[PDB]
Amino acid sequence: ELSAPDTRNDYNIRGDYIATTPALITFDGNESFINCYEITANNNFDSKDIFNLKVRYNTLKEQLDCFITDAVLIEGDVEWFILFEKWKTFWELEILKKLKYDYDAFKENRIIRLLKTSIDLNKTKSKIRNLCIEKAVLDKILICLNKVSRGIAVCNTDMDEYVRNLVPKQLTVPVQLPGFEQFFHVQFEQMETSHDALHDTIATIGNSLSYTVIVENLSGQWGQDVIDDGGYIFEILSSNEWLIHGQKRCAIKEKRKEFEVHLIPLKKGYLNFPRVEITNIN
Amino acid sequence: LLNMRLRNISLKSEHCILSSLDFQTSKASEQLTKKFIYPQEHNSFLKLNFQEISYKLIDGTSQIELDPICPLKVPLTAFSYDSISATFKLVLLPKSTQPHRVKITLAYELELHPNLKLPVRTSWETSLVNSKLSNVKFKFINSNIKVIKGEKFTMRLQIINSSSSPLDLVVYYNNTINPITLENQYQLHNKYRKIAEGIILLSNDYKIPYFADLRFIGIMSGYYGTLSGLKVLDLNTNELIEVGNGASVLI
Amino acid sequence: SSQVENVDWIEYVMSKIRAESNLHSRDFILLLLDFRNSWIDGIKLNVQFEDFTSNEYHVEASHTSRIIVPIKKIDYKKYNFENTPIPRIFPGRQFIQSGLNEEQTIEMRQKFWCREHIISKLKCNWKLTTDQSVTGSVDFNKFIEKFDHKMVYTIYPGRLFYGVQLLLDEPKVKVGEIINLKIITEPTSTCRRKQNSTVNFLDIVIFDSKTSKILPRSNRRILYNGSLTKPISTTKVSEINLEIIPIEKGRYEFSVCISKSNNQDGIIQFDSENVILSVI
Amino acid sequence: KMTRNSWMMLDGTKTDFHITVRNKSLSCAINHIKIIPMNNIEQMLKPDYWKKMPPDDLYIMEKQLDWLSKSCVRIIKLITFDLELDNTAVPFNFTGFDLLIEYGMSATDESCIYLKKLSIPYEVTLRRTIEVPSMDIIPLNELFSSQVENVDWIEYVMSKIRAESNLHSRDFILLLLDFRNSWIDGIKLNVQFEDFTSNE
Repeated sequence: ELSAPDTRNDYNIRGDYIATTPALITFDGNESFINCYEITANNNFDSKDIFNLKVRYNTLKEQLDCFITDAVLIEGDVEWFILFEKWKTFWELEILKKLKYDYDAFKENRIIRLLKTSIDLNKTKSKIRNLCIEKAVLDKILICLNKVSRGIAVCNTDMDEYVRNLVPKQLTVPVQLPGFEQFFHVQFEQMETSHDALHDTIATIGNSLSYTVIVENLSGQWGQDVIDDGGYIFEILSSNEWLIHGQKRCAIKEKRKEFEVHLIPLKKGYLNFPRVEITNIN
Repeated sequence: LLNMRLRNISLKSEHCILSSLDFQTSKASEQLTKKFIYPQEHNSFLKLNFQEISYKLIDGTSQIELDPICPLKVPLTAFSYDSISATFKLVLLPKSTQPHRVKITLAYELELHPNLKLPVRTSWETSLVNSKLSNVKFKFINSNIKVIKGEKFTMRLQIINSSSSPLDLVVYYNNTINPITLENQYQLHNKYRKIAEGIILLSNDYKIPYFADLRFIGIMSGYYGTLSGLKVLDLNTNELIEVGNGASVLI
Repeated sequence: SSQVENVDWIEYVMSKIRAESNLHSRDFILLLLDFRNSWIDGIKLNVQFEDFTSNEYHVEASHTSRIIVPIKKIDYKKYNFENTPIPRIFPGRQFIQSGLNEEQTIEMRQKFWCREHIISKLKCNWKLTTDQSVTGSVDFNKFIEKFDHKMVYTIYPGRLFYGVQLLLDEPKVKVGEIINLKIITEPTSTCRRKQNSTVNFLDIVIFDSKTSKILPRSNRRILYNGSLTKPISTTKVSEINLEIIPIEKGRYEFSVCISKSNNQDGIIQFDSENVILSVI
Repeated sequence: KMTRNSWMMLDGTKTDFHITVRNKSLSCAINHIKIIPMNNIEQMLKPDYWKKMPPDDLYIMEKQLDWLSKSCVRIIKLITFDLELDNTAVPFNFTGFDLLIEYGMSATDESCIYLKKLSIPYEVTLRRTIEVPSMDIIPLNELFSSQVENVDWIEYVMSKIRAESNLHSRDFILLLLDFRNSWIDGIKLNVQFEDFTSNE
């Protein structure tokens, strides 16, 4: 969840992620997880506030161990009543050296242990005061998890509100540029070929320096290329801009710059300091 | 020298090679002159670039550009007017004399006589597919960019060869998927699944005997540039000859 | 679109996409077959399927004319195509061992039974030009030689590993509508095959309407809340879901792709539903 | 180098310019629009055949081979110019016709006949579409009874034996001619005499 700031300054959000049913991920970063949020605007359009987020993460080695301590060993009202009743700290010392192999936890299996040993663990269980039935259930559970597999069953049944949720937080604060303006160009396809049927990109950029430049590029086409060299009159408004070309080319190079950030400063009348140019085929 | 410039000539195989020299009064003299003018309280100069035309050859003719040139006078601008030039048949590179003039109306309306007219060599700096076995060449008489809806259309192919064995070619369009990184793994498939599903050839296995009107209808729409399914083949010494030419928009 | 109703096989699937709107498009297939006459006369060639009426064709002396006959698919949960295979004309006989693998027997049963299904409703009719009396028909039993693996995919959808459908509600979306996409997955009659993998992985891929291969970080484009892997259950239905917040372009297509693991080239089904939405 | 045509009156607009050297790329001031080739061939070929109706010993049959090309010329007035519209207009061509050429005249003058020559090679073959290799003539003598008006050539001589009864029967003859096509396509073949309309 994304947090509106403590000023409660009417920054509206539209999207938010509550994975109630999909309590399921894997984050080796070759695959990409992306979360996006649609912040809206208030009555006033400002720059800096505080933003935090409630990442309610967990660990897979908590989840599969809470499955293994409640289904594969102690799923009865007798064994968890008398056999592993008060010796649970020995189980919580036995669990944290298990090293379950997670490379096949999401490829046709789950809870398949790696190549540890069990004779030293059995000798440690014998050297304490463990009973024969409790050692029978524990040796049966470790014998089953010597080589095992699982489906996606009990993905939340074996952790249905029986787990901690280490709710982290961070601070993102809506970074902004230097100069704010608004242009509007005017395209005219004086094409050397017939038409390339180009596909649009109505850009809206920003620039953060002083005595600077805010360049732009035209649309990208896919027909017989290096052509449709358009005609353009600038018609920039509410500023004192610069120029790069009149009647430029939509070829392999475009280079339609506008170095307007060397002058004509203004206020931060938007959420940041931007410029949204928009050409039109006329 | 103040107005830095470059000569860009672009070469196309539609017998055209356009020329658009770009000009930009860059920072090198600007950093001195616009601090002398800043001491004289000026930072918006206006050198009235209004007179410019090109020259072709010894017959120094003002060639008609594709774009216009009005009175252009402002500060820190940059301009590149596009001019249509006829492409030569060979490497006969017409050297050119780029002529321009800007009357530098400085601060306190002070005009200064200057021009940018010099000459150089205007080199560009750089349908049919031939066979592999015979003297046969393939071209399409109808224009390779054409408009149609999802309905029927007529398409016409040139076969010109040597008349030593002037015969026995076959067409077939081969509407099946070439069976083939994961996003490229679903990009090559989606290329092939619109090659082999888009158009269908309504007379395949067409025996040729020069002229033949090949008979297609297209199902789904897009830009089928180098529509590459169709394969003619020489029945003696079977080589997979391809005609990867032509296009069809279906909107 | 309208006014294309001048071509004989269009108006069948138009006339059942107007009425009976449950029977959708992108599932009607065309079977394409070329006549060729070994005779000096013209033939008039009106083809009937169970209700399709081709117009008055003409084949002169060598000129093939590929008839484009539109049919529907078949439903794998409606017919069983694993029934007693290649039934003998006369009961009894020696009863010798088949001498073939059980899997081979499966594909031989499918490649026979789909063939007789398209035999059983296709009837040509014809008449000569220069006489206009000697009408006739053909039968296609000696004509259709066999099927191969493209054909048994295209008529029979149950040969595929999974069968999905996927709907996006209200395809006119302006800019700011986070809108869930709905996927309904159902494993086919080849749920019996593998069964040692119990999870398979479903990449949802994003295409532009005109151009291709939108990169998955996807700025100024569809933004997605979640991720595009979403593992699915073998032998049970599973309704995956993903929310699309679009930024700015014209139109896009969604499709899925199943891959049996997460390594390279373990990929099994290049599936092709491809719904398009329109964005202002 | 273009390619073949059938017996239709088509046209050609060729792509490449010739040299046509002059001062510069200024306007040529007289550009041809209808080039009209093969309008020399119908005052070659009828003066061929109407001196083939006596036995051939003339100067027009004296080792002439200008029928292989029938090369016309295009004359003009005062650089390179793209090719015009031809309107090739082939309907009366001999079967030995296989090539053409165009010796273009590049004019420029003050008071002078100062010209040049610019020549083009053209190869073209022929679609021998339909042929009538024979005819024969049969007269007739029967007056045909009513309800036979289902056959296209009956009703002409019926319709002028009903009206204009001076124009009798047994003097109308039929000329009988057989088409045969050397082509893969069908042909529809509506014949007109001065008023007779054959069917499709």
